[PDB]
Amino acid sequence: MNDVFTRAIAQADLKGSFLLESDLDKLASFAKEGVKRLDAVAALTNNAPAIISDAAHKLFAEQQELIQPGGNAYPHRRMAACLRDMEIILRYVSYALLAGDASVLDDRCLNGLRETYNALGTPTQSVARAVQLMKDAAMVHLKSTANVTVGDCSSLYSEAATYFDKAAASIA
Amino acid sequence: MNDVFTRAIAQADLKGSFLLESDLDKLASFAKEGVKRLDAVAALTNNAPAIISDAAHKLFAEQQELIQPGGNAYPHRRMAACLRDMEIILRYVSYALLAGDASVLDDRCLNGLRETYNALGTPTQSVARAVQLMKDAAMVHLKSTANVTVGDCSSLYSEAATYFDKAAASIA
Amino acid sequence: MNDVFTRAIAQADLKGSFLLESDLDKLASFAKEGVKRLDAVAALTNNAPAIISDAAHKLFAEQQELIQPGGNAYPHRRMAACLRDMEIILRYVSYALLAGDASVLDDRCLNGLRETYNALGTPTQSVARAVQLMKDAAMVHLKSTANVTVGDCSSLYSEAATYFDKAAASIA
Amino acid sequence: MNDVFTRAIAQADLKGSFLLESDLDKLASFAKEGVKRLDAVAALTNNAPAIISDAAHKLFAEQQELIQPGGNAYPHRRMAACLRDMEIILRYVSYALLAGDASVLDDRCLNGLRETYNALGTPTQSVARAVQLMKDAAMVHLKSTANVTVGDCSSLYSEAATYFDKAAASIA
Amino acid sequence: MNDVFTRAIAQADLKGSFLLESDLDKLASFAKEGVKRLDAVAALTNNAPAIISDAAHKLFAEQQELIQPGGNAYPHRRMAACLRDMEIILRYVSYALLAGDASVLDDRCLNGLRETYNALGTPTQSVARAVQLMKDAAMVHLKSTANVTVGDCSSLYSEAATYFDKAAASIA
Amino acid sequence: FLNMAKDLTSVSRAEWLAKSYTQPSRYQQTETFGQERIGAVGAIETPR
Amino acid sequence: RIYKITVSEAGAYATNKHRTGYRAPIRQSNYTLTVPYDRFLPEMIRLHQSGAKIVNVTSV
Amino acid sequence: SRTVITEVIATADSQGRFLNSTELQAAFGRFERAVPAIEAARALTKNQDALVKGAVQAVFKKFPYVTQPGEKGYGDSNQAKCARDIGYYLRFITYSLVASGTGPLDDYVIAGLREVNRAFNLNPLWYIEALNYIKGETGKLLSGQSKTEALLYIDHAINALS
Amino acid sequence: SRTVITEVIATADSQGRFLNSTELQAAFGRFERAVPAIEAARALTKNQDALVKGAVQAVFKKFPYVTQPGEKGYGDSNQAKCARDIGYYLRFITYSLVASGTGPLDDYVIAGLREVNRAFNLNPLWYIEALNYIKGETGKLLSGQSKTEALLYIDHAINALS
Amino acid sequence: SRTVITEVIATADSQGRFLNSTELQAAFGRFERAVPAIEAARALTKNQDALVKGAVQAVFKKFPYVTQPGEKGYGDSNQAKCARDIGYYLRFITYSLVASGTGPLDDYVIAGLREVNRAFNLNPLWYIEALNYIKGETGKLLSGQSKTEALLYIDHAINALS
Amino acid sequence: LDLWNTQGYDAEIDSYVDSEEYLDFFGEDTVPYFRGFKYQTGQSAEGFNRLVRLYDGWAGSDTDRNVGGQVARLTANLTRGGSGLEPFIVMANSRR
Ligand SMILES: CCC1=C(C)/C(=C/C2=NC(=C\c3[nH]c(/C=C4\NC(=O)[C@H](C)[C@H]4CC)c(C)c3CCC(=O)O)/C(CCC(=O)O)=C2C)NC1=O
Ligand SMILES: CCC1=C(C)/C(=C/C2=NC(=C\c3[nH]c(/C=C4\NC(=O)[C@H](C)[C@H]4CC)c(C)c3CCC(=O)O)/C(CCC(=O)O)=C2C)NC1=O
Ligand SMILES: CCC1=C(C)/C(=C/C2=NC(=C\c3[nH]c(/C=C4\NC(=O)[C@H](C)[C@H]4CC)c(C)c3CCC(=O)O)/C(CCC(=O)O)=C2C)NC1=O
Ligand SMILES: CCC1=C(C)/C(=C/C2=NC(=C\c3[nH]c(/C=C4\NC(=O)[C@H](C)[C@H]4CC)c(C)c3CCC(=O)O)/C(CCC(=O)O)=C2C)NC1=O
Ligand SMILES: CCC1=C(C)/C(=C/C2=NC(=C\c3[nH]c(/C=C4\NC(=O)[C@H](C)[C@H]4CC)c(C)c3CCC(=O)O)/C(CCC(=O)O)=C2C)NC1=O
Ligand SMILES: CCC1=C(C)/C(=C/C2=NC(=C\c3[nH]c(/C=C4\NC(=O)[C@H](C)[C@H]4CC)c(C)c3CCC(=O)O)/C(CCC(=O)O)=C2C)NC1=O
Ligand SMILES: CCC1=C(C)/C(=C/C2=NC(=C\c3[nH]c(/C=C4\NC(=O)[C@H](C)[C@H]4CC)c(C)c3CCC(=O)O)/C(CCC(=O)O)=C2C)NC1=O
Ligand SMILES: CCC1=C(C)/C(=C/C2=NC(=C\c3[nH]c(/C=C4\NC(=O)[C@H](C)[C@H]4CC)c(C)c3CCC(=O)O)/C(CCC(=O)O)=C2C)NC1=O
Ligand SMILES: CCC1=C(C)/C(=C/C2=NC(=C\c3[nH]c(/C=C4\NC(=O)[C@H](C)[C@H]4CC)c(C)c3CCC(=O)O)/C(CCC(=O)O)=C2C)NC1=O
Ligand SMILES: CCC1=C(C)/C(=C/C2=NC(=C\c3[nH]c(/C=C4\NC(=O)[C@H](C)[C@H]4CC)c(C)c3CCC(=O)O)/C(CCC(=O)O)=C2C)NC1=O
Ligand SMILES: CCC1=C(C)/C(=C/C2=NC(=C\c3[nH]c(/C=C4\NC(=O)[C@H](C)[C@H]4CC)c(C)c3CCC(=O)O)/C(CCC(=O)O)=C2C)NC1=O
Repeated sequence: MNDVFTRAIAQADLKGSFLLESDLDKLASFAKEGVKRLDAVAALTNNAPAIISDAAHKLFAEQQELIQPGGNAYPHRRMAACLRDMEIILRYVSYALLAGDASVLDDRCLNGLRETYNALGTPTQSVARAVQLMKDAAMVHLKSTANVTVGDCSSLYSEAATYFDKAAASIA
Repeated sequence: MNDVFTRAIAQADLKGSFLLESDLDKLASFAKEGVKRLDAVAALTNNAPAIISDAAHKLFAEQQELIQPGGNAYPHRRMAACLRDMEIILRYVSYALLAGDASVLDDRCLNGLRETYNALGTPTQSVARAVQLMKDAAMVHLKSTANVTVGDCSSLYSEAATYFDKAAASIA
Repeated sequence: MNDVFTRAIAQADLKGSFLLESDLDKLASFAKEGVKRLDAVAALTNNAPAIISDAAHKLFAEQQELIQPGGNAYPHRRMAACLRDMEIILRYVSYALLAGDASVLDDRCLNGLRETYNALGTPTQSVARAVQLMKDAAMVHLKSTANVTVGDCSSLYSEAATYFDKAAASIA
Repeated sequence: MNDVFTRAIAQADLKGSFLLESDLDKLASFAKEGVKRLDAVAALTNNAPAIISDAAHKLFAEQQELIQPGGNAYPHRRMAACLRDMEIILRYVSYALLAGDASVLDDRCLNGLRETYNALGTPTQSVARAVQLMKDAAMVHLKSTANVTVGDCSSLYSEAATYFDKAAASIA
Repeated sequence: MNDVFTRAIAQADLKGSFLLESDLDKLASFAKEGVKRLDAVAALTNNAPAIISDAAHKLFAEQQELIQPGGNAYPHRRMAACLRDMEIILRYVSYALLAGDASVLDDRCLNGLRETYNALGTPTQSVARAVQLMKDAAMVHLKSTANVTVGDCSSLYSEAATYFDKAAASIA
Repeated sequence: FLNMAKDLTSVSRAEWLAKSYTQPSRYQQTETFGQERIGAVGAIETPR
Repeated sequence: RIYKITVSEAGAYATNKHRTGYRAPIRQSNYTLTVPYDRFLPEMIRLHQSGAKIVNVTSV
Repeated sequence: SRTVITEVIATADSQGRFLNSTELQAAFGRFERAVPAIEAARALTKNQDALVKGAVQAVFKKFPYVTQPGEKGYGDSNQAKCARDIGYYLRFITYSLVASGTGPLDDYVIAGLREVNRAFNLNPLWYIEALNYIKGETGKLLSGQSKTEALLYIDHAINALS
Repeated sequence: SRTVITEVIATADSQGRFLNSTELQAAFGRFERAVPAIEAARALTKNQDALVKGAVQAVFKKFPYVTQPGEKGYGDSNQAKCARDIGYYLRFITYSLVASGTGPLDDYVIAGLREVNRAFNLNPLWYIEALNYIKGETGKLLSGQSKTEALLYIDHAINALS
Repeated sequence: SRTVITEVIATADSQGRFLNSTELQAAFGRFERAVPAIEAARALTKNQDALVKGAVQAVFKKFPYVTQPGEKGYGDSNQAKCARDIGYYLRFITYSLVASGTGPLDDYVIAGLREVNRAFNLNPLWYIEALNYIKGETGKLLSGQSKTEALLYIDHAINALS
Repeated sequence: LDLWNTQGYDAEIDSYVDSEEYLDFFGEDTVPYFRGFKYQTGQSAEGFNRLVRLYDGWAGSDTDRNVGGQVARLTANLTRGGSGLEPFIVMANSRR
């Protein structure tokens, strides 16, 4: 697994050199911003069931074919698997947000997920759509100012969005 | 693993509808000749060693290439593996006869068998010949009128022939 | 796995034949010259650390790129794995020298090894170079007439050379 | 662990004789009562959550010290273990009632159940009282004649009471 | 797991001193007469089923109660277990004979056998009788002066008798 | 045809059948054939 | 906590092995296994299903 | 789905043996009592309309606190897919009757029931009330073995919901 | 021994759950079929001596060689053991009929049959031919479903011995 | 196949280590015993036809009841297969002698022996008699140690059959 | 997957090790070994092939240091149940 620090160390090792002063400065900035990062990750974690439920409601209102007999979220079992997968993906996105690196998301969650869904008959376009709805709900919660000290956290927003849309791109 | 009842339910559920009146009539008919179907399955189970032995005798008479030094069934170990395979395939045929559908046969016995034989270097033509000889030795015991009430079971004979032929066409 | 005797038996069984007088003479000669084979195997076994250290020093003198940052033996883990590989290859070559057949090498040592290195990214030219260096280091210990009854053992030198060559050829 | 028929066969073989005519008559009487027995065990398995819930309500009304902090039904973890243990006991009671033998109860849990409860320090008298409450609820649900044809089953209630008593007496 | 040499080395190491010349002479004698040891072990092995069959016939002629229903060797599987246990004892006795040390028999076969039989309900005295009967049949087969050059092997006979008697004593 | 005739008629049928049964097969398969193909000779002959 | 379960087999395990056949190498009957609390119940059920006899359980 | 036939074939396959006498006897029992089960299935399919409407009305009577605004039963769509859910339960109960095994129920409704009901905040007691009503008029619609066979599956679904 | 009710209970305890509809299914089938099975057990019990003597003579018929001096069937003790063994087989058939499951058969003859017979040089074909004798005899001696019940267990014994 | 050298290498390899003193001393024993074993194989190969004919004749003398019409020992095909089987056994005995291990026997004959003999109803006693014959004439054919090795291997085959 | 998701990694390992399969074949004292190179009762005829696919030879490993990563091998075969060419094999074994 990799976080931002460990990737930096990895390229430095590939060159065989120490870490330059600019790289150390970037890592210092990261660690300074780490408390905002923790707030973002806790917003994702704390409000997770709400995010999953909102995404599910929007997705199954948009795509009613998924919940008709013959749909891919029709019986209770397939619906449970659908909600489980959405929870899993959001959970690995929160991991990547804390780590500052999308490595765990790729290695664990999106390692072979497109071929999995293709073999299952699962519409990967709809899975990507669910990831987008989860992203929207997550941004609604992460921009919330209640119970945090106000500040600029746009870099965290953009990075969270990149994790979400990277998941959606790997799936579809 | 599907029988006729569960296959009918699966189709009815893809349609999203209750079982139709004609569907219930067909399933009631199936349950009606269930007793003759059980007679056939008992005929196959009670006479398995004779079926296998007859098939083996004819098979090794026809293809003596198989049991000479160098043949694929030559040493005691590989000959025992040959007889074991014959018993397995006959067992799955009897299962398919009981269930009324070949789903168990294809799924649990045939889907990868041919490429298993190719991987091991086993002549698939000879295995198909053995299965055909098993079909022959099984029809004779299957029609045996002794010990059971006299009646009509030509549909059952055709169904069992289809199972054996599907095994032989899959393996070959 | 086979020795020379089992290789001969396997070839005779393909003919359904007993072992010929000539082949039995070859096997008897192999057995009578077995003390020399034992001494050669003891030479490989007893001098294994010397052989591997010599080969490693020469290999990393010739190819400095293997031990730079980014090389295939850079961190301690990759160098440890390299030394393990060399020890394993020498161990199996000694097994083959005792057995008299390269079967142990093909069945175990070189079974999935080229694909292993290819998937890892190991330069197989360098592995074959290490194996050749080990061959050079091992010939000097095989040929050492100190502390052993002097005689003609050129056949054993040639056989060990061919086993090292078979390893190197399978790699590269 | 053996059924009433297998029990009778057990004594018959211990004396080595064929089954006596009186013992055969008893087994036939049991097989005649069998349908009543299936109605009884279906009553037990059918109403199990209600039986457990009522027994628990009463047991923790008559014994609050299990509910208080520092009690043995406290916290959620221990309370869930209590509910699960009543579940398992009722399951085994139904098993014994269908089997008609009492040793299928003693060889399943009661053999080590007491030693377990002494290791954990659980008050065995409370577990016995819970089983007795379960017995009362089971007789209440057993005697219900709705949706089943009417008839005497006094032997079945007696046997169920004996099995509940055996559980509550082997634990305590 | 020891032999005569390893046991002697163990005592030598407990005293902390080199092996004495008397000990060296004793072990050189043991290795010089080890040819007779190999003959005795081969005689034990080649005739193992004959020994077991003879001992079983003798034991079941004498102890007739085992065969009858309710006896320990009545159920046909229990006869199989009796035969298996006899073969295991013979195998470990031959192991100990080849080693020259009884520790391999004890530590691996006899240490728990008493408790096993007692937990089972097997009569240990009949097992000891079976071991002695095996000792008699084995003595008959080892003393067979045919097939080997005639020689004095009273030490081997005594050693085998000691192993059989010690196995019997540990069993009962 | 004279050779075929001599083999058929001149000699007894017993040794004829015996030699026909021991003729080397056209499948030239050793016992370990099939395990060498899938590469699992070692994985099978390892000691338990 | 951790609990030590002393196991015995007096014939139910024996007859199960007789039906199925010896399938891993044979072993002596009486033996003891240490089990944590989390694995305590499944191990107990497994022993009961196998026909095993537990003579005592100790808590430590 | 796991039915009598599927169960016996599975237990025969796992042990690697031909179907023995006990399994054949069980299969014969299933075949014989198909007829009451299919009669029950025909009865329930024919009466499905009044069945589902009565069940929804029973749910509303027992939980009048669900139809007010701000709650689950409020709305026309929520009504319609209440009826849709009860129709699902009825259809899978008829599937269970026809198949002479609870496999359709397990596979289609029971497998994954709790987490779905938790995710969408569906009270299982709503559905237990609906199925208890259906249980009530099964006696009105069914008789003999047919009634008990249908009751078995209705109780199984209620137990799983419990 | 593992019989129909016993297999029900073992399957239910293996999955840690109750007795469901299918297990009640099998139990009802066994309980209703007990009557032909137990009448067959009675008939086999009353005719035990005639059957065992007929089967003993059948073995001496199809294997004339076993009886000459120096062979296994020669001697009064050996033929007494023959009679006792055929009686054992018949008794376990009747036990399996009563239990309505081959559990008695499996556990009392089948388990350990092959290696015991190997050890004592008993040919399984002797007992196969004897059991074929009992099969033919009971085909006449039994009427209706009881004939099927006896013959299925006899053929299971044949399949085991073969 | 399982020989001295192959067992040595397998044990060394399973523990991931080179060949030490113990293993080389075992191989040394193999290389010494090669001489008696190889020339015992030579003597057995030379007299193969007489040995096979005598073994078949001994089988028929001990089992006269096979050769009359209707069973296994009747017919030219059956007797030819008998000669083929005894030649197989002798071939693999000589193979095992040369290889100095029961690997050829264990791998080609003994593995699967009982299942195959059961399936084709071949009595192991026939082959036991044939091998006991082979033992009788290898007693007089061979002297000193060669007799000893050939007897060890013949008896390993016998034991496997019994 | 559901087991790991709902009960964690340890319960997932315990399922393998507390399984009846493990105890039948390895049972508390023998090291696990590759069974699937022989027919196992209840096998699906693609289990042999899936093991041959998973097995890489004696000198093969399951390392996560391979160039592309540690990647799945049997997903399509598992979900599909096979190659998906069998109906066409049946068609071919008819006329042509
Ligand atoms: C136990 C887990 C844990 C958490 C949750 C945690 C959060 C945390 N947030 C902090 C402040 C802060 N938190 C935020 C982030 C918020 N501000 C904006 O509203 C954004 C919407 C949002 C980002 C997603 C900001 C901007 C600060 C001010 C400090 C700074 O900007 O460096 C601080 C510093 C002290 C303070 O000002 O309260 C901490 C320790 N620390 C922990 O150990
Ligand atoms: C122990 C488990 C069990 C078995 C095995 C079983 C078979 C069985 N099938 C029966 C009827 C029958 N069985 C057959 C089958 C035969 N007829 C043809 O000659 C074929 C050669 C052959 C089948 C291929 C037929 C045609 C009937 C009559 C159908 C009917 O009952 O209307 C009957 C007698 C019922 C009667 O006729 O009144 C039995 C006992 N029943 C069981 O409970
Ligand atoms: C404990 C392990 C063990 C070992 C190591 C062993 C080796 C061994 N080497 C021997 C002699 C010998 N050793 C050699 C081999 C040497 N000739 C050349 O110098 C080469 C450098 C080298 C071999 C590559 C030769 C040629 C003989 C003489 C035997 C002959 O020529 O036939 C002998 C027989 C002694 C004699 O000459 O009478 C043995 C037993 N035996 C064992 O049991
Ligand atoms: C395999 C056969 C079997 C046995 C031997 C068994 C008894 C049993 N009870 C246990 C715990 C327990 N059992 C209870 C029972 C409750 N305590 C009282 O208040 C109630 C009256 C009573 C209800 C019956 C409690 C509270 C615990 C938790 C003990 C603790 O953690 O402190 C445990 C340990 C659970 C674990 O560690 O995972 C077992 C094995 N259940 C079985 O299926
Ligand atoms: C498939 C599962 C199954 C069910 C649903 C079942 C109910 C059932 N009850 C029956 C009769 C009966 N059942 C009972 C038992 C009842 N008497 C009292 O009301 C008690 C509350 C209760 C038992 C504790 C009685 C007394 C009879 C009538 C006596 C008899 O027919 O033997 C019958 C026999 C009617 C027939 O088929 O011809 C059945 C099938 N049996 C089953 O195997
Ligand atoms: C492959 C396995 C193997 C065996 C079996 C084996 C036995 C063996 N027995 C031998 C002779 C002998 N064998 C025996 C055995 C005794 N004779 C009595 O009748 C006793 C009944 C019997 C005890 C069991 C004796 C006493 C000798 C002669 C010892 C001597 O040469 O001084 C010899 C030496 C013959 C020679 O070279 O001159 C050997 C090597 N060696 C082996 O490598
Ligand atoms: C280390 C080697 C080893 C040995 C030797 C050993 C002995 C042993 N003997 C057993 C049963 C048995 N052992 C016997 C044999 C005795 N009873 C008869 O009376 C005979 C006279 C006598 C034989 C000489 C019998 C009859 C049984 C079956 C007991 C039963 O099932 O009730 C069992 C239990 C079988 C099981 O749990 O599956 C063991 C473990 N166990 C081992 O791990
Ligand atoms: C396999 C069979 C199956 C069942 C049983 C099933 C239940 C089910 N009902 C749903 C909708 C729903 N269904 C209900 C139920 C009714 N609403 C109220 O009128 C009543 C009080 C109440 C019933 C008594 C409700 C409240 C929802 C809302 C879920 C949402 O808003 O997303 C949903 C969410 C999918 C959707 O948005 O339509 C499921 C999974 N789904 C299935 O595929
Ligand atoms: C409860 C189940 C059970 C069975 C089935 C069983 C078979 C059996 N029969 C035996 C004796 C025997 N049984 C026979 C039977 C032969 N007699 C000839 O007339 C016929 C050809 C043939 C019978 C068809 C013979 C010859 C023996 C003597 C075996 C010996 O040589 O010691 C023995 C040896 C133990 C003894 O009786 O002392 C066994 C194990 N044992 C059991 O405990
Ligand atoms: C190299 C390992 C190997 C061995 C040992 C072997 C023996 C062997 N011999 C066979 C045939 C046979 N073998 C015999 C032997 C009998 N002939 C009679 O004269 C005697 C009483 C007796 C010999 C002593 C008979 C009768 C058959 C024909 C059985 C049948 O087809 O029904 C068969 C059955 C398959 C076939 O017909 O070819 C095997 C497996 N096969 C092997 O692959
Ligand atoms: C559940 C469905 C299923 C089946 C049927 C199945 C068959 C199967 N047959 C195998 C080997 C074999 N199978 C055969 C049989 C063939 N060769 C003979 O010549 C005949 C022509 C023919 C039989 C009629 C042979 C000889 C082998 C040994 C191949 C070898 O290892 O060299 C193997 C490899 C493992 C082993 O040797 O036991 C499997 C898995 N596997 C399955 O999972």
